[PDB]
Amino acid sequence: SIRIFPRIAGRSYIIYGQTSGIICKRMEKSDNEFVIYNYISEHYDKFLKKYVPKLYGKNNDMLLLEDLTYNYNNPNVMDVKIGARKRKSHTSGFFSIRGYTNSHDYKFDPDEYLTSESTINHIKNFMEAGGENRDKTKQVLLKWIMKLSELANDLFEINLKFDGVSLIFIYDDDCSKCDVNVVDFSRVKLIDTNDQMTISAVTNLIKILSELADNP
Ligand SMILES: O=P(O)(O)O[C@H]1[C@H](OP(=O)(O)O)[C@@H](OP(=O)(O)O)[C@H](O)[C@@H](O)[C@@H]1OP(=O)(O)O
Ligand SMILES: Nc1ncnc2c1ncn2[C@@H]1O[C@H](COP(=O)(O)OP(=O)(O)O)[C@@H](O)[C@H]1O
Ligand SMILES: [Mg+2]
Ligand SMILES: [Mg+2]
Repeated sequence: SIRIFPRIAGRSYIIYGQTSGIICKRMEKSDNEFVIYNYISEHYDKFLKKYVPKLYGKNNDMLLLEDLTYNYNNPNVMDVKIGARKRKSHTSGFFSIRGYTNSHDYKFDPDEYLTSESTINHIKNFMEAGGENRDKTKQVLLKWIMKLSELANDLFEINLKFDGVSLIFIYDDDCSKCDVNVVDFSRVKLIDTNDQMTISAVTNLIKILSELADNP
């Protein structure tokens, strides 16, 4: 009666909660992810409310988090790592696509270093389940750009190093609903300045999505 959550990337044990709208993520290595949710909650509460799934509680080593997929009939999900990797450089220069819904169909490989063209093509791949209605897909891109724009603006005033953090892009097959949020705070660190490397990941994504929203 344990139901494994269909992650798109990561190595962490994630299960469905025993009740609706909750997933349980195991803190495998340390409780640093909980320490960081609590720090952001006390120092950057606005950031937490706008950009981050709700943390409802802790049970031993499990975080009870808002299921970002819960309100969707046919969610498509993409995990894009915008914070630094442990040692390796990013597969797309400023960020790494770690996975998306149906990526096996397009021979996506998270180990593969990509050109600009292949990066753009993988984001186009992720958008294909959104069907042939250009106005509807454009509105999904424009809503993502609206929220990433405000995130990149707000990041200038946040003194955290967002190591390992991902953007979770979600849209419904019908293109009636979409969202992007920040997840995975296990390696976030306190620092004296803002994280310019993470801000460049977001502004590069805003550039790519803008080209897609505008193409003829
Ligand atoms: O740092 P990166 O991008 O190398 O990602 C590495 C992850 O670190 P983070 O998710 O914190 O960045 C590791 O997670 P944690 O020990 O933190 O669970 C994960 O287990 C590795 O498989 C992954 O290596 P890769 O995907 O490159 O084979
Ligand atoms: N709150 C959430 N709601 C829905 N899916 C989530 C949520 N948090 C994580 N995920 C899913 O789990 C995957 C891994 O999440 P993440 O927190 O990055 O774990 P890890 O620390 O193991 O990398 C994401 O790619 C996404 O598919
Ligand atoms: Mg992660
Ligand atoms: Mg992690």
